[PDB]
Amino acid sequence: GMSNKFLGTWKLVSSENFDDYMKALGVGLATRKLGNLAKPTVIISKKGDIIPIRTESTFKNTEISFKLGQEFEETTADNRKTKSIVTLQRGSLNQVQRWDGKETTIKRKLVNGKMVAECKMKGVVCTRIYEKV
Ligand SMILES: CCCCCC/C=C\CCCCCCCCCC(=O)O
Repeated sequence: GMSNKFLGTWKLVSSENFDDYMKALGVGLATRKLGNLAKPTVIISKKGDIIPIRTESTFKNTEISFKLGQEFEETTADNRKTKSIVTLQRGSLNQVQRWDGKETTIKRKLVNGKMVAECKMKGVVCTRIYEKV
């Protein structure tokens, strides 16, 4: 299952290409400006076979909880209503969100103790790096 090394509180320390990623999602200008200024905290925990992931920022908070491989309803930070699935692939926690015939993937993996999130939407790739705190 998911490595226990994922468990904990993570703080964003770097974000590359988030603006174009948000544009690809259809996020408006004012929202993107605040999104680009946000430095969220991401909290990953485990309750039995349920995995909650909570995101906290001054602008927006989100929370999802899921079992691996089981589709669930998700409300995203930009208020998309998606059907989502999280899978585990070579130690990577891979989230796919589907809505209105579109899809985006968020892949989270551990790299030298940091958590690296890769966000992909229509060929646009955003990389966000988190430190454990
Ligand atoms: C996660 C960002 C929370 C608040 C800032 C975002 C503002 C508007 C929503 C547009 C971004 C929606 C996609 C967020 C993907 C975050 C992936 C991650 O770093 O965990």
